[PDB]
Order: sequence, then structure tokens, then C-alpha cells
Amino acid sequence: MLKIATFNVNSIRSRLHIVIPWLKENKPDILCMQETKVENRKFPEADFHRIGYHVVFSGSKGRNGVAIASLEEPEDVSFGLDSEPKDEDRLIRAKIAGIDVINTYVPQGFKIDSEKYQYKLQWLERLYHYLQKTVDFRSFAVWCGDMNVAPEPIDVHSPDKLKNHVCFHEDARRAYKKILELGFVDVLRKIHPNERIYTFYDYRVKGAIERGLGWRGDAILATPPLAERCVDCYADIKPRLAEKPSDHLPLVAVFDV
Amino acid sequence: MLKIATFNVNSIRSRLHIVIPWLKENKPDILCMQETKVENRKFPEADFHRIGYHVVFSGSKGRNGVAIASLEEPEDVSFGLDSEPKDEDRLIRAKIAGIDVINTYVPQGFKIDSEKYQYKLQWLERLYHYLQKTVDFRSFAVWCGDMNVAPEPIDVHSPDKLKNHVCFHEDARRAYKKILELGFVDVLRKIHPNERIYTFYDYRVKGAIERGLGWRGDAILATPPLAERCVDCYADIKPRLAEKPSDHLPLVAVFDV
DNA sequence: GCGGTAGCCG
DNA sequence: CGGCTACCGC
Repeated sequence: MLKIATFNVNSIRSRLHIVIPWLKENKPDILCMQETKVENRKFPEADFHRIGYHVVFSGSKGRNGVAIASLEEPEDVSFGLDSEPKDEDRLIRAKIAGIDVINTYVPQGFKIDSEKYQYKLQWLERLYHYLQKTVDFRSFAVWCGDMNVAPEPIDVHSPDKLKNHVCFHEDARRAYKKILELGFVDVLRKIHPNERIYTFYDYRVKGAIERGLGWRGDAILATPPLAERCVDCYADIKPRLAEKPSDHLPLVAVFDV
Repeated sequence: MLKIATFNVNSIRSRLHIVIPWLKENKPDILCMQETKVENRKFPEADFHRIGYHVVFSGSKGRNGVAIASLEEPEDVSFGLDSEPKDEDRLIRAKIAGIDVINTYVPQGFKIDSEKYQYKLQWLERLYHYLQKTVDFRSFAVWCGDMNVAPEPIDVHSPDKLKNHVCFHEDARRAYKKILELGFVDVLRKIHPNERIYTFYDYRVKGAIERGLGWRGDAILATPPLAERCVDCYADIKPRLAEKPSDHLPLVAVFDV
């Protein structure tokens, strides 16, 4: 079996007490991480090596930042989109254990009336052309990450109220779904269709977990031949309940490979 | 037995992971704290209550701040000196288990040539008069705190280097010793008159403990009849080695009463 | 809320 | 080094 996970860590240097024990327990083949919030020269790579994980990383000071930890040595590592602004701190790609892995931290967008929202839409359009150009859909590939898009009403707690939210607004949803149409399968919905499963609970929301006030903007998207072999996918609530948790949960997929 | 401790905590809300386990393990009758750095309405009372400790506290935002935790309910609680500026955030006094407890965070002084050092000197003069007026030296009383004064050469690592340091300058030493000559016994020196023992190691001095690069500016001072019963007094080095420690060490005195 | 940033400070 | 005052981002 092959296990691939994705996890927005909200600062890797402030989350090793979660990530390292979680890797020891769950032993995924590949863990994609977002919002590492660290410059490359300060990335805590030794902490991963000591538990038998390779780790590749791309980030700048204070914000954004992406990394992939793996049991097998990553090859053919690249950073960013292939056009300006490259945003190396938002996209890291590698061939790992025969899998083409693309890990994205999509711009969140701030508010729909902002320049940042237009930048998010443009990023999703650029990502479309990037993946159309570079992904072999007859091969095993996974596009993982924190997409900052909840594509269907089941992916948000209150679809009726969130029409103007940057993570649920129609333009972002349409742009994200345009990429899925290339032939990515949202494996969470292969296994758990139409089921309230959230990968994010806002720190600011009192009792968020207990009252089900979450979002599902994180995804593992697999090419058709890999998706066909997906036998499980779930969000792990345990690290979200631990002391000093990330606001996101890991999302885990298991393939019959 | 009766156990009394003093501990400069460098922000109580940042030090509960040290202080609460420390109380549970050491079970002192009285713990005086300095540099709590918290306004009264935000003092973490419940943390002490849930381990069976009373706590009384006096402080404003971000600087200074004093508190006393005790097994027995404090009585006749007062804040500050009895003259303007009162500095309620630098003195808290209470009758606890029949003992008159005075907890001070003496002005540090900054530099020898500054208005702040003058303020430190007049504060010590004011404290002399306050204690002379209000302490019965026939009764059980303890004056403890972070005095920001190392009275003798044994109390500092480099007496020569530090002649003009605010915590070891002759003016502050004589002002402090003037208070002691009222009848206060520095119990650390009753038990360990000749030992190099420190209650502070600067965070910035790498290897300070091994290198003996410490200061002893914290004290537990007892009236003669209480002092006569002192059987032990030591600084606890263990919490100084802990993750995210205070820069100061708990100073502990035990009395056979 | 709770990550990050900078400069101030002992 | 690790508190503070502030701010910034999600």
C-alpha cells in the first residue's frame, strides 16, 4: 500500500511537536506540508532525518512556504509556477517513489473585492495551464495542498451564508473545478461522498469542532489510474485536538499500490 | 515544617508550565513571585486554585507585577509602599499562616549615571522607613523578593568587573544593607555562608551555569525568631534547565515551625 | 486565535 | 535569549 498525506502546519518550527510524532505513528510514504513559514536556511530538516524522512522545502521568511517529507529520496525537484511571479514559496514538485507529486499553497484571496482575490484567480488560471502542460494523466500523479477552495456546498458548514467568502465564491470555485476537469479525482469524495468532513477549523471560532463549524479546502487530487487504486481517504482529527494544534487537520489517502 | 519560596517568573502567563508543576512537586506553604507582568484582571488565578492554592496579586500591563500563592488564605492584603509613588506593582504584603509576608520587586536601576538608579536608591530608603515602621522584629515576618542587589562579593561571579553595575554598585549595596541591619536575617547565608549559589543566570550568556556566570540578587529575609528556626535554604537549579525557563531560580527556605 | 515580523530591554 | 509593545495575515 501507498499512503500520501497533506497538512497545513501553520509554521513548521512551531508544529514539530505534532508533525514528528504524527509521522512516527502514521508512517506515510509522502507528506506534503503548507504554511511552513520559514526560510530554507532555517528549515528544521534534521528533525525529519532523525525519524527516517527525507524532506525537501521551498519558503521565505515568515509566510507561505511548502515542503514534502518522504521515505524515498525525492528526485527532479522544482519550485514555483513556470511563469512570473513564480511563487516558489507556494509550489514544490518532485518525483517521489515513482509518483509525480505537486504540492500547492494557493493564495487565500483576503476579500473578493481585493487585488489579492484577482491574484488568486489568476494563480488558479496559471496553475491550470501549468498542470495541463506538465502532468501525464496516464501516469501516477498527485496534486496535493491547501487549495483555499471549498468546491462543493458539502465542503463548508454554511453554504447559504458564504457566497462572498474568498474560499467559497463562485469565481474561485469555477477556476479550481476547471483544473479538476483535466482529469484529477478528489479522492476524499471517492471514499466519502456527500459527507461533512472538515480539514480546517478557525482558531477564532469558539467551540468550532464541537459545533461543526469547519471548512474542507485541503485536497488530494489523483490522476485516473492512481485514483482507481484509492482504497481509503480521511481527515485525522487527533492532531487538531492535541495541545498547540495547527488550525488544519492532516488529510490522508491510501492507494492499492 | 514551613516552606517559603521566592521566584522571579519573567511573566506568569508565560511561566505556568514551570510554576504549576513546581508547586505540585514542592508544595511550599508560601510562594512569592516577581515580574508577573500581567494586569490584575488577566492574572491566571484559576491555574493556582485548581491545585488548591490561594493567590493574591498586584500588577499592571507588561512590566513589574508581584503575587503570593499560599496554602492558607491570605489576610490583611496590602499593595505598594505607604508613600507616593506607591508602586503597587512592586510590593504585595499579606498575613499568611500567622506570618507577616512582604514581597518586593525592587527597581533594577538601569545604569549608575541614570535617573532610574536614583529612583532605586530612594525606593530602598523608602522601604527602610516602611519596614522600620511596620515590622515587629519580635514577630514572625519574612521579606522576600527580587532585590536587584547582590550584597556581598560572594553574590556575584565577577566582583571586579561589576563594580559599576546597578546590582552590585556600592550605593545600592549600602542602601540594601541598611534595611538588613533593622534585624532581617538573609537565611541563605545562615545555612550557606560561604557557598557560591546563584538565583539568576542571564538568558544571553551561553553556558552560564557551567561557567559559574550567575548572580544572587533574590533573597528570603526573616526576623530573628523566624530565622532561628530555619533549617534549610537552597536555590533550585532544575527549573533553570527546563524548556522556556525563567532566567531566575526559585529560592527556598524551610523553617522548623 | 495564533502563527509570523520588527525594535526595545536586561 | 526571551519577555515586552506593536503590527500583519489568514
